[PDB]
Amino acid sequence: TIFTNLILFFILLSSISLAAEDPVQHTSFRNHILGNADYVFTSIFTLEIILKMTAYGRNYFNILDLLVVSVSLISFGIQSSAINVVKILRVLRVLRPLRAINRAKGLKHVVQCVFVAIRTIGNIVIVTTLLQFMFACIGVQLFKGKLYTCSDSSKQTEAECKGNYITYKDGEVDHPIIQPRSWENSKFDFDNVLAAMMALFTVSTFEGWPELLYRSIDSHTEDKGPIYNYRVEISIFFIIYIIIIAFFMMNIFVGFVIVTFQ
Amino acid sequence: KDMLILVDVSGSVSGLTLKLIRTSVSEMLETLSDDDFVNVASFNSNAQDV
Amino acid sequence: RWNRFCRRKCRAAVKSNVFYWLVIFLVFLNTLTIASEHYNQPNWLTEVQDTANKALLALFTAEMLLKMYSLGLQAYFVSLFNRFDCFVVCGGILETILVETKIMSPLGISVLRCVRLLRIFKITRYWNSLSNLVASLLNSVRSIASLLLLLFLFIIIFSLLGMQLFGGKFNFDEMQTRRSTFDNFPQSLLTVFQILTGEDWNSVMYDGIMAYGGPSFPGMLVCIYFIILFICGNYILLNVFLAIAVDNLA
Amino acid sequence: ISIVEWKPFEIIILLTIFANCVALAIYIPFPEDDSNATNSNLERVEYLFLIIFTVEAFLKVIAYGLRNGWNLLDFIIVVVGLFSAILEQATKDVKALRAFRVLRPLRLVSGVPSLQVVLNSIIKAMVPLLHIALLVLFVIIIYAIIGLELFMGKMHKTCYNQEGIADVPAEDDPSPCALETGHGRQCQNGTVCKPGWDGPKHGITNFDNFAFAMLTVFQCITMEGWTDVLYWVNDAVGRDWPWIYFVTLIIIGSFFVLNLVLGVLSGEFSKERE
Amino acid sequence: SITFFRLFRVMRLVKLLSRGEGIRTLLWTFIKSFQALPYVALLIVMLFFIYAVIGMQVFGKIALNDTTEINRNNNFQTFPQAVLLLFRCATGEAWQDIMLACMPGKKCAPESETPCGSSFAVFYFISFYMLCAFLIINLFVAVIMDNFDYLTRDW
Amino acid sequence: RICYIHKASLPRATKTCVENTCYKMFIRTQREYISERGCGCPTAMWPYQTECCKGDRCNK
Ligand SMILES: CC(C)CCC[C@@H](C)[C@H]1CC[C@H]2[C@@H]3CC=C4C[C@@H](O)CC[C@]4(C)[C@H]3CC[C@]12C
Ligand SMILES: CC(C)CCC[C@@H](C)[C@H]1CC[C@H]2[C@@H]3CC=C4C[C@@H](O)CC[C@]4(C)[C@H]3CC[C@]12C
Ligand SMILES: *[C@@H]1O[C@H](CO)[C@@H](O)[C@H](O)[C@H]1NC(C)=O
Ligand SMILES: [Ca+2]
Ligand SMILES: [Ca+2]
Repeated sequence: TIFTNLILFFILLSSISLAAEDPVQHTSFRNHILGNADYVFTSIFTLEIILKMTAYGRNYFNILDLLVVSVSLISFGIQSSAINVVKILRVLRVLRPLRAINRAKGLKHVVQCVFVAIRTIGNIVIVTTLLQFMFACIGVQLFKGKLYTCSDSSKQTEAECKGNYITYKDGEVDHPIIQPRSWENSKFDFDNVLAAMMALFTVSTFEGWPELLYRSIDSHTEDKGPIYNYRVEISIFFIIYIIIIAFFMMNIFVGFVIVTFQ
Repeated sequence: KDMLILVDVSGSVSGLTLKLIRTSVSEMLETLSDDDFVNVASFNSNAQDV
Repeated sequence: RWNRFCRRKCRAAVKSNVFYWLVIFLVFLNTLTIASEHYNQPNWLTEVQDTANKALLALFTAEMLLKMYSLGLQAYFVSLFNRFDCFVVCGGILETILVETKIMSPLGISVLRCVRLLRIFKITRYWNSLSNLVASLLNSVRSIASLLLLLFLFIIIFSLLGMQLFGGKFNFDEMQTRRSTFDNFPQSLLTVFQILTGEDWNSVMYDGIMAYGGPSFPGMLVCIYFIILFICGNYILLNVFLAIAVDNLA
Repeated sequence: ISIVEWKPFEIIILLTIFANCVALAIYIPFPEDDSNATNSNLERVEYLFLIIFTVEAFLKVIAYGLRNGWNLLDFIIVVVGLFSAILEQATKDVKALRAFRVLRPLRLVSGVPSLQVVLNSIIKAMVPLLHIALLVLFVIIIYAIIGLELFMGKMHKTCYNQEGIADVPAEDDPSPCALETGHGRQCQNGTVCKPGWDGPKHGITNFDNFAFAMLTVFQCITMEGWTDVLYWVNDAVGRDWPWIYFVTLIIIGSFFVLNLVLGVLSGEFSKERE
Repeated sequence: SITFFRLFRVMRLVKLLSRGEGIRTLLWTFIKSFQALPYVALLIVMLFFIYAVIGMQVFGKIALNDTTEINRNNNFQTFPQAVLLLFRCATGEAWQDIMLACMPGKKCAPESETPCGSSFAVFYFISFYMLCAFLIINLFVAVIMDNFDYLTRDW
Repeated sequence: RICYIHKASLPRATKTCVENTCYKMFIRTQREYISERGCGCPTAMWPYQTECCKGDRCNK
């Protein structure tokens, strides 16, 4: 297993080389020590294929090896349009660690276990995303364009919410400051199915959902401003969604995994 | 005119409502010339003059 | 007395493969029709997605009867999933009373018909565990309802106590009008539900402490309410939503 | 009189407690002693709703001789109710004694058999989760003490807009600073900053006593706002070693704690199923 | 120096914690179960590594503006800080806000030579959340079922 | 008459139009940077918002 060591060292050290780079800077010494670092690695990584290719004439992880070495083989050149293609193969250097998954036993075992878990829980995942689509469709016909608001609370129309208005710092009448008037939509709206698919995901993640609840509660009419506590019975939509998706279909996922592993 | 301003100083107007009440009354007394008479009262289950 | 052309083309035409596989196509058409809508729609889309509604509802209402006198009434009504489509079509032909004054708008019942898209799922691997899934979740429905009712009572009690402690006390001179209050019963219930799910549970605690005086010995003792609420609510949430899942799924 | 304790009395009393619950639901609180007519009628109704319970409790004692449990709870809520009514009528304390009206629905729920059974199951499942409640109590102590040693009062400075003391003028989020020779968030452009500041969040979140740091650790364990505390202890002490606290507390006290709870619960569920 | 050395007494406290048969049994069994499977942690480690590098190269060039959800503490401008940001998203603090702050059109650092940002934010911050949740749940269930024999024993 | 329409929001290339309403598609929070001007009054996907005008090059 000497050669396997001879690598499991080099590939991981190359990974840590590609990790401790300089994000914000394009010209530096860290990205020049590590800019010309990958010439010992790239040739020895390619030489492994050359030593092993002639022993055969193709299995699966060898394709990954070919791709991860061709990433360097191509990104060395390319030239021409140096605003793209190099900018995606720069990201595509995140496949060096995945080369170690084949040359280290047990890693294949755990990866295959996770993929068979995918195979077992695909049904629950599909059911959850179907219910996501369903609830998005119901919510579209419930909050379609009603979640608009103006910076000035005294205007309730996009035509009226224009020009400037006076804002007072910390509710002090003696410090007026002019602000413009802007018809701003909510951060997580319900205008179309896709937008609701993200709003409901953020609700199911239990992050920022009170703001959505207390913004949708104030919605009364399309293309109009909000009214304080216009409808409080609309909280039942969010309550039922949290109970059915954020609780039932997640704990069912966990219970499926637990009972399957048991 | 003969304005007489009644200010609700019950318990429920405590907080933001009192701040806007105390400002709005301050800005309607400024729409009065010297030909007009005005007084300010308040009720909290008992009428009085502030 | 003369069904020599009725029953032969009743059972052997609603279960004759193509009938199914085309009912699935029409279900996909309906879900496309209801899904393909947004805010500020074009005129043509508004016209077509309004015309096709009854154009599909009439066919599906006919399909009701075509499958009805094929399997009779007993075999039609025994199936639980048959009654789901029964209610869907009933609501579809019923919504033309409240269509007068919107209320339910184009009621999201046309969605709930995509449970009949699991017909395609029917032939998929381990669909005879999804039927078993709902089967168990409906067979143990009495215990499920008892657990849910106990959790709801816990929430109600901690909401009544919440509005008794912090009722009309989140009124400081600060400009904003924070809506995580304990003023009414709906608002107290929403606040308790928000604290129970963990989201911003430390932002209502600060309001409660600042309302009951401030950081001090007697003032900073009301955090016990929020701490007990969080601990007990999470524990009961686990004991309900994981016991139900584990028991029914096993 | 131990012959009217049959069904009619039981259902009647359950209806009374349910009506009391709905009465409490309507009651609605008002800021600083205000009240509408509904609150002036519910306080009248919650005198019949007290006389009914007093009459019920008067017959049982001279009929059954208080140790039944829920009977004891009913007795406590009843005696507190009479004491509250007497005090309210003789004083024209309200906060203290209107709280037992939430203990009242507990006595309600302890009338239905298949809710008492569910509660018994829940309490029986709670018993194994006591070692994993002791270890969660002996982590919010070990880390609270460590926080006491490391961040005792180090977060009390803030930018002050040098030109006068004024009042903490620095954005709409007063955040700690440093003295340059320190290692925190310098106010940089002018705005020299000095001590004498309540705290990061009105003084409720800080490592000062064994109480304000036995709550700051709890918040960082429930993972709801641990980054906000990490940043406050970061730009007040430096950015070199404040993470070995706030990540070793969540990979030891919020995952290896949520792991044991799930394991024990799953085990108990499996055992009960078998 | 001095601050480090004041700390040891909490270890005597944790020994006092260790006192008790049930605590010792539970904790020793769970630690031996965790050590029994070291190849399940090198999936979460790999995931954190890959997404830290990807986010560092794609979304991390923006200026550290204290008014947004990218500042001197929350940024992609170094590998440890990127790992901290991914950890914060994994615990689910403000991941939607960071996703919004990674939306395209943000002014980037003047030291780097408003076109900075990307629309990859939605896919990254959704896929990372889902995959991290799955891997953590897999680790939890693996360590639970390795000790299931002890968990259900009927003492 | 003239407002620049393009698919890639960065280059901001110019395209002809016929509608008498020039719009402005910006993000819901970072509104200073204008992603896409143009003609007509289209529908904004997420995360985006649209303001529509009365004349050509009214958006500014
Ligand atoms: C939540 C229930 C089930 C159990 C916990 C009881 C809680 C609600 C009790 C126990 C201790 C109590 C506090 C004890 C002392 C004071 C100081 C006083 O000046 C105002 C009331 C206040 C702040 C009390 C509020 C209510 C309180 C926090
Ligand atoms: C909710 C369950 C546990 C029953 C209710 C118990 C709690 C909420 C009740 C019972 C005793 C009550 C306390 C008794 C006396 C006073 C003194 C008064 O000056 C302030 C309120 C305070 C401090 C009360 C706060 C609320 C209290 C702690
Ligand atoms: C960046 O910071 C400057 C100075 O604090 C501020 O004026 C500007 O609005 C900020 N921009 C963004 C996009 O946060
Ligand atoms: Ca009033
Ligand atoms: Ca949160």
